[PDB]
Amino acid sequence: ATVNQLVRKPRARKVAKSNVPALEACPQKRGVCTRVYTTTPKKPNSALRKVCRVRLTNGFEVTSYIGGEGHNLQEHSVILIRGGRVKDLPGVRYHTVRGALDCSGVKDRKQARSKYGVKRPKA
Amino acid sequence: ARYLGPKLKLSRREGTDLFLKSGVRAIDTKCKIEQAPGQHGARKPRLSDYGVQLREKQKVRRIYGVLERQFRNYYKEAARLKGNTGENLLALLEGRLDNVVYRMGFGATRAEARQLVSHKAIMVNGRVVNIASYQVSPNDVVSIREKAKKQSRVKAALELAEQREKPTWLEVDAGKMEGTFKRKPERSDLSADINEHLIVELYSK
Amino acid sequence: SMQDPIADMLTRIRNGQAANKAAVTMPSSKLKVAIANVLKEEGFIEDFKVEGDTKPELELTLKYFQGKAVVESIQRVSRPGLRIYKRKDELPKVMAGLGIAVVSTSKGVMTDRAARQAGLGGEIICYVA
Amino acid sequence: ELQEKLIAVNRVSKTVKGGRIFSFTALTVVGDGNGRVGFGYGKAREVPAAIQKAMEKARRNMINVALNNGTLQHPVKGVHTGSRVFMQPASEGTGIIAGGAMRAVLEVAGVHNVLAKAYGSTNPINVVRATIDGLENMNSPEMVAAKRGKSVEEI
Amino acid sequence: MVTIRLARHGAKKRPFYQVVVADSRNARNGRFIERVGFFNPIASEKEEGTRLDLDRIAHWVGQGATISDRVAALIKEVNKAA
Amino acid sequence: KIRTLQGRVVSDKMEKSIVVAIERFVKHPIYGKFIKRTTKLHVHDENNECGIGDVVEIRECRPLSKTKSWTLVRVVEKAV
RNA sequence: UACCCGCAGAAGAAGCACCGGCUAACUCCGUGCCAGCAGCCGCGGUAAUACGGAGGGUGCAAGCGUUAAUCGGAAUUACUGGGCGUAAAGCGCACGCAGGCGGUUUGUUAAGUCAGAUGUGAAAUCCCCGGGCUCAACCUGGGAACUGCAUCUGAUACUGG
RNA sequence: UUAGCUAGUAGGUGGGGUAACGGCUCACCUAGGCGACGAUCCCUAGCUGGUCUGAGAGGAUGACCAGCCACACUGGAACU
Ligand SMILES: [Mg+2]
Ligand SMILES: [Mg+2]
Ligand SMILES: [Mg+2]
Ligand SMILES: [Mg+2]
Ligand SMILES: [Mg+2]
Ligand SMILES: [Mg+2]
Ligand SMILES: [Mg+2]
Ligand SMILES: [Mg+2]
Ligand SMILES: [Mg+2]
Ligand SMILES: [Mg+2]
Ligand SMILES: [Mg+2]
Ligand SMILES: [Mg+2]
Ligand SMILES: [Mg+2]
Ligand SMILES: [Mg+2]
Ligand SMILES: [Mg+2]
Ligand SMILES: [Mg+2]
Ligand SMILES: [Mg+2]
Ligand SMILES: [Mg+2]
Ligand SMILES: [Mg+2]
Ligand SMILES: [Mg+2]
Ligand SMILES: [Mg+2]
Ligand SMILES: [Mg+2]
Ligand SMILES: [Mg+2]
Repeated sequence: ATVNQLVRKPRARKVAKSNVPALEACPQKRGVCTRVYTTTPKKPNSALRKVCRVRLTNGFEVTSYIGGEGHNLQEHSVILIRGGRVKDLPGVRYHTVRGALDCSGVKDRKQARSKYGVKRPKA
Repeated sequence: ARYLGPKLKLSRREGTDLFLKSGVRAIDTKCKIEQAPGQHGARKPRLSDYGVQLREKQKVRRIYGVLERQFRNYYKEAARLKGNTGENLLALLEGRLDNVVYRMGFGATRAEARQLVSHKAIMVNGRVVNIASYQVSPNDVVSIREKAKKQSRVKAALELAEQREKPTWLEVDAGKMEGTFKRKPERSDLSADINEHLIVELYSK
Repeated sequence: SMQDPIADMLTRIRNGQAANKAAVTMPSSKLKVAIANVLKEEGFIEDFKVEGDTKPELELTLKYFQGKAVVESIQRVSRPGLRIYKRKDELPKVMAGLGIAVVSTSKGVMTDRAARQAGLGGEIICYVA
Repeated sequence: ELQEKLIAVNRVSKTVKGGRIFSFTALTVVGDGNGRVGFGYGKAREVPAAIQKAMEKARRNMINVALNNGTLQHPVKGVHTGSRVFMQPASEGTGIIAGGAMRAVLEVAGVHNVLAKAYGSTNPINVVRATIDGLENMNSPEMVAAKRGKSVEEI
Repeated sequence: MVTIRLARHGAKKRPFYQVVVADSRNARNGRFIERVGFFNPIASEKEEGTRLDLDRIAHWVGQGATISDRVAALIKEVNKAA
Repeated sequence: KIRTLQGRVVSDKMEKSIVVAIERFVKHPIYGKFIKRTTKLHVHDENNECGIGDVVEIRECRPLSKTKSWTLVRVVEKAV
């Protein structure tokens, strides 16, 4: 409180701790698929959510979501990951970029295609 | 860069005539003017405070044929300028060449006037100006160039114009197809069911 | 201990005023007497006196209007723990000029208004409205 | 000619044997656009009964503020429970730049040009309470002159 | 040595020169000692286009500053204009 | 044109030198409190006439040693 | 090359995200705690405006979304501008060096503080009024600003000696 | 969650030395010099005009333009 006190010990803003450290302030990172599996989510939800463990080009190894309905990914699949947690999946803090590198687009999508790596259908 | 779709939809959504057609017709004989477009047009919007601000800004934009980026820049300039920002916004819009071309009656619509401009049919001070957003100044003389003078669009455009209220700040010679931007319009010259302060509110938050 | 007698002065005023007291009294000092002078001259108190020679007791006659205290706020600005000085072109004004700031200059204690008009800056002793 | 503005509607709930009883609250302000402002707060099982009870309260319980050509005399601070409030007389042309709760109060009041900001809890019922009192305690170049016993230039 | 010359500002295809006194070794658009005129080769010539503080130019020459071929021309041109 | 400093003698031990401390008040850049700051200067005292505690007037001159760029002008007050 | 004239024909030139609340935009069909969505709350077990398709609509537009990143809102490190009985926060208590602060009068000093003058504070940038490219971006004239530093000369109420 | 640091060290004399003042260097002499107003040690980093943000005070930052510095495969050296 005292002026004297601040003069001895200045106000010191807290440094923000990141939510996607594996990215190291990069917009995406590349990595190899270590395990490709499903996992169940947290109260109150229930499903078999597709996730993968991925060793990134910078050594970090993280779990990443594989959004969309259907995917053709396996071990040694080279994928691109981006920031973005999965809320009912604790530990999951990244998303896989559908339709980049070895990851295919979602099949048969018509709405929100660009978020699922899907070309515009000839029509 | 231009809105090219159906036009009366825009009027219908904003709840008013936006003069996007010549005016040869009662607008209610061309569309269901008092009902929004779509399956749920009859539905009433219990409309939020943000909503009324948005729609008012859309209304003005749709009147003048301006997309968001340019219109935002228009707000920025109105703000920077001295005097009331809301009124400055309307001065800037009303000083556009496509607009002035419309007000002198050379085009049936601002869309038509804009085409006149783009297609090198309009001169300012005997000099060809072909960009729609060219800011016109007091004492400027805008004219249909000689070769564009026999276009039947222009004659019809001047006829309709003669049937609209006649703008004070423009002196138009229909014979010569030239006209003079005498002065910037005051606020009082422009329609009173435009709520600029809402647009000003939308862009300050 | 009693390390700021001016805050003490401000406060004795403020509290007796809040307590609808007719007058307040405190150990005197030239600097208090210089401030009391400004208050009176600007009509925030009736009048004042100092009594005694060896242990001078200063007395301020407070002022009331609509069964209200004339002094609405009275606050210490500069203080022993943080001296505040301003230049002529930096002189604060209270309530957009409706109140006053008491300023101490090379030419003695006066209001922000006075010091402003006389091309001076000084230590900002207090605000009063 | 009185101007009235609905600031917030809210659902509260009361618990009994049978379960929860839901009701509504309404917070409003009426003003004369020329220096008079009242706020009201009503409760009712249905929203219309609540928005209506409040106007009724807002019409009486109304106070005067010493405006100055559509703007304030001097900067002012207001406080009530969680809400610290601050207002400034802006130059002409600016209009009212302020939060929703305050804007409604200032608009109906007739304060044409002001800079405002709410600190701490923006709880609408206490924000408006704090603004009204701020404007109300706001004194006038004439009353300070009266107070100080002098009609100098400052009058 | 010290030289009086044109530092080319303006934009692509629209040259605009700032006449400057400087140590000849510094880059053309780099460190200079004093600015002393400008030269618009693209001026409409309806109004101005070439302005030189001839008093300070001469002062610097008097102290041995050299002068560009192009500034030496401007000075003869401006001396002719008035 | 006689630029000068005033300070007091904190050390007089060295042969023909002295350490002088110049103290001043300074507004704190962030928190506004006025803080004491001190500047110690190695100064030349040919003849060693300056005693510790003395108050002395000094001036800036050319380098006299790795750390001396100041010399004594005169003593002001002494032996408090 | 800029720019100007001529020829052909609407001819070669529209996509992206969103529509449960925050937040502008709603319906049907499919699915049925699955498949899936999800910035935050939170959606999904038979009427789902929240999943996926469709029709309709909203917002942007040669871009539109997602991710990354700084500041903002955050008065959420609070100098301006916060707190510590019960919410995070009074050291279990006392003595006390350094340090911070210090009652009242006179004289003195003139470091702090205040005033003025002078020099400096590169240009560009920012801002103001103009000028030039068809407009704008852009380029450019002049100004104002650089809220700072330093020297000298004063003022002496307050702080320091 | 670094409290003590320092023998060319701090100063003096004299010789040498540089374009020039100087422990720059050498001999001799004195025993100093720095440090809680943060020395020493450890981590990080080119500095500025300015840039972005913010009503402001601040916060963050130092591509592009301009000024200063430093470097030229790594460590060292001088010659012209
Ligand atoms: Mg564009
Ligand atoms: Mg809060
Ligand atoms: Mg809605
Ligand atoms: Mg979605
Ligand atoms: Mg269904
Ligand atoms: Mg972000
Ligand atoms: Mg902050
Ligand atoms: Mg708190
Ligand atoms: Mg108790
Ligand atoms: Mg506790
Ligand atoms: Mg205790
Ligand atoms: Mg004297
Ligand atoms: Mg121009
Ligand atoms: Mg310029
Ligand atoms: Mg200039
Ligand atoms: Mg500059
Ligand atoms: Mg004294
Ligand atoms: Mg020697
Ligand atoms: Mg480095
Ligand atoms: Mg380069
Ligand atoms: Mg490059
Ligand atoms: Mg550079
Ligand atoms: Mg080397």
